[PDB]
Amino acid sequence: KSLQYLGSYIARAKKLSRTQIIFVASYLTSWLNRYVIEREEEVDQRGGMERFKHFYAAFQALCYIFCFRHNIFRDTDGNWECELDKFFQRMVISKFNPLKFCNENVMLMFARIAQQESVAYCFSIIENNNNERLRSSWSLATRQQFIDLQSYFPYDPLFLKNYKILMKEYYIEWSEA
Amino acid sequence: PQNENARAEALNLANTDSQYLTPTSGSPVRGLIQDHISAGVWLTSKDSFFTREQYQQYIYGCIRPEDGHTTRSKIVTLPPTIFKPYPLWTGKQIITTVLLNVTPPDMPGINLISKNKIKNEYWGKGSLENEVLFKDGALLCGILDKS
Amino acid sequence: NTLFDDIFQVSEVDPGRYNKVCRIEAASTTQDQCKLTLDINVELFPVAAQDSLTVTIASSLNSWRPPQAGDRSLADDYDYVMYGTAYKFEEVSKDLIAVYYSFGGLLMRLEGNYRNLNNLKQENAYLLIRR
Amino acid sequence: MIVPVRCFSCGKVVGDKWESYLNLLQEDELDEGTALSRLGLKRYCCRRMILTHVDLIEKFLRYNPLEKR
Amino acid sequence: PDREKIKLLTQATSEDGTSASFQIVEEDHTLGNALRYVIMKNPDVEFCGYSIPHPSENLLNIRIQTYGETTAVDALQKGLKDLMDLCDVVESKFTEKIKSM
Amino acid sequence: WNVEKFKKDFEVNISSLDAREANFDLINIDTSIANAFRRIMISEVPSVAAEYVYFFNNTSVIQDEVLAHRIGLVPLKVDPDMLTWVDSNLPDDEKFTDENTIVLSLNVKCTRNPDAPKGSTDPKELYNNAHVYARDLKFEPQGRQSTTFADCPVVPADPDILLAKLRPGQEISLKAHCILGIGGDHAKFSPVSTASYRLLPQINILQPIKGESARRFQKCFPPGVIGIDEGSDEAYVKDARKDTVSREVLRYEEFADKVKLGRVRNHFIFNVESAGAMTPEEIFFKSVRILKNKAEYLKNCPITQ
Ligand SMILES: [Zn+2]
Repeated sequence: KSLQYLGSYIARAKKLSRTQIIFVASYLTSWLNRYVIEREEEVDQRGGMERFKHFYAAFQALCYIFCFRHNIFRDTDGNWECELDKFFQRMVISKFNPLKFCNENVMLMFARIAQQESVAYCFSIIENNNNERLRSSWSLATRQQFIDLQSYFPYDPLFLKNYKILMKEYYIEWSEA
Repeated sequence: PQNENARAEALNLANTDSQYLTPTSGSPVRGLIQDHISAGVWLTSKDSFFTREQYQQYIYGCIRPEDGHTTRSKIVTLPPTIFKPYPLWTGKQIITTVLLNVTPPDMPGINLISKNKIKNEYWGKGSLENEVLFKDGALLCGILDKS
Repeated sequence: NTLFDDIFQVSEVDPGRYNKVCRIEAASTTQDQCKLTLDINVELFPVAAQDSLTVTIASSLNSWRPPQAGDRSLADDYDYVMYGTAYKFEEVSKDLIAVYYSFGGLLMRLEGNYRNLNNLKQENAYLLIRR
Repeated sequence: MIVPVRCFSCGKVVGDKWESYLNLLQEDELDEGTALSRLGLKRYCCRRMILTHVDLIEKFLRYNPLEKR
Repeated sequence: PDREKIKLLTQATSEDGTSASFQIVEEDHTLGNALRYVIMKNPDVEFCGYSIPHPSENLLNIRIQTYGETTAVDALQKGLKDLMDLCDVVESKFTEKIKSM
Repeated sequence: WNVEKFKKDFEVNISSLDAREANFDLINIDTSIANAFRRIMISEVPSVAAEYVYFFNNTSVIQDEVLAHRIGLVPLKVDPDMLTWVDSNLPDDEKFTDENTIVLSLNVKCTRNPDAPKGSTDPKELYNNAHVYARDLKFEPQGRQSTTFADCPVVPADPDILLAKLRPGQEISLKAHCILGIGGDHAKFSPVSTASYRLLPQINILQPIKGESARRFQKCFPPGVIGIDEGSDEAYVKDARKDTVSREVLRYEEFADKVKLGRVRNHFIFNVESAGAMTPEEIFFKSVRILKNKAEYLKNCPITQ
């Protein structure tokens, strides 16, 4: 839930400074790079992909953050803060296969944007994923709450007339990003 | 019952499962009746043979391996009694197979020398079908009965 | 490898109260002291009195699965083959011994001289019969 | 009460067969099993339906609250 | 799609997938018996049977174990396909005989 | 085994086909599949029957629900292909359409007859409209149906079914909605006055039987089953197909030794009677198709873990 809050917040909160954002990206890629380095070995071992809920959760948040704020992560040179080009690909091809277990609509939007930015190419991994589907296992008794939890974004737009107007100064609508 | 103490008691003290023997004399109160006895005399008869297809089907229809008795997560079967001219299993093998799939694997099969209600004379000359023999968990001789 | 064979001649074929199984009593033609009792699915292998059956017990054939492309084994040499367990041995006299087999309930009792039945152990075994 | 429409077991329509069955016994003076056959009732399922029907309704009908006896 | 029709019973399916149990909703003996007949003709199948837990829950349990050439899910598919093809053969044969009659 | 090996060996024999009943053999098919067709024909081949009955008045001696029930048992001569299925998740207004439903009405009042031949027992001459028949269900076409069903009005398959009886002053007034359904749901939807099979007789004689035994032996089976040959004087089987398998032979001691009674074992003799809506052959075709779709619908469903 926090990770959803975290990702939604960074994306939406207009008054955030470039560096506070890079701060959150730098925390997430850092925490993520460690997870894959210390844990990838546990996947072909006994258990399910649920053992790694928390991994996907964080990777979602980071992907989500990239959707709304990718234009910021290019420094003066045109290089990527946090080596996002090199970093995303590594996770996408990892054994966790984030693309399969995270929210479907975000993973899709990240694909679109990431591909556009020469940052990562996920679209073949997606193809492979829903092909294997028609023909990496997780119960579904508990797999749904997760899909549920990953669908909720606490700072998706408001629908209260006044509050909305009041928030405008503090909000980034998707159209803006 | 409406609280966990009462739950625990109904599942561990007053539950059916323990109460196999009566406290009066310490003898069984639960068993099968009617159709099931008649069926047993027939299924465990020497005249009873089953093809691979039938044998496997009787096994799965009664084991319910998708239960708490994951003694294995794969059903075990015996080799057939008659190999040639045609693969056939006997009824007594269905019993051995049943026990084999529901008794603990880290534990030797039951050993029992008993008798049933039907005298040998009823089967014919030289019969020993009144004698019930279990060796290492296998029914090697005799039919199964109300007894 | 093979543990025992002999040619037996059938004395009696009793259908008892069954109609697929018969109890066979038969004596060896080679040993005066070797005799046999055997339940047989006679629907698959009919037997009449005075028939002569060759009877082999073997420990293996050179786990079970339906015959495939080009499988060859000792079973090929015979008409009727059963798999079972030895479950009892007994002293009959100073000279002779009897072993008891069960083939899923079809019972065999083989009596003979203790040297003639030396190879028989209390294990599993195949039974092979041909006419 | 009144003829059943279908035979309980067969599913076969039987309700068109009561009035004729009576006329067979009455007019043509047949026995019951011959008449049942002539109406096409082959299975004992179906023969039973007409053979043993009791037209109890004809009793109920004699009490009609809507006419001056 | 429809995801509620057939499911894997992961507590009786092995790691290598050469052995598996499936629970199919809304099916009794009709399909169950026919499907095991077909599946057992597949030479790589080592074991197969179906069962009906209870007459009051519409459920059908199929078990498949293979000798290791194909997975259990493969055998289910070949069986299902084999069954479809088998019906075609019957429909066509019946048609011809009605025409020729 | 192999599907081609099956094709080469499978065979159909059609003994008698008629608008109401079929008698035919399926040869060299497995019992599991014959049984499937049989089950499907009885319980899964859709049919049209009255499902909802709307009473406005019934002052007959027969109670509403009972009257409704019998109307539901009346086999309607309607091609089920001419109708689509009702979706039972919509409200009543949206539920029933011109592709969904067929409407029948029934409207009888019984009056006393003045011109009754004095001293009469017959209710036809004593009362007007004493007896109500299925044929009295009037087909009221709705919307497009005036066109679609113009070439085939909706009529009960068995017009002379007795539905109700009345006496002077009593009236029945109802509309019925008739829809698609299957026998497994309720037997009123079953399209058969029964589909069943038997396995073919095999009477095989285990040694010659002649002379006075032949005549004796022959009389243990229906006329024509067992023949006595001229010459060898021995008995032989003419056609087992006429045998009823009474096992009468097995009673007489002298024969019980010399005869085995079996079947040509898969060999299935099917008998299919139609309730009146579709022909037998259509009902059997529809079942062979239904089985195939089950297999096809399943092959294409994704297996969820
Ligand atoms: Zn009937």
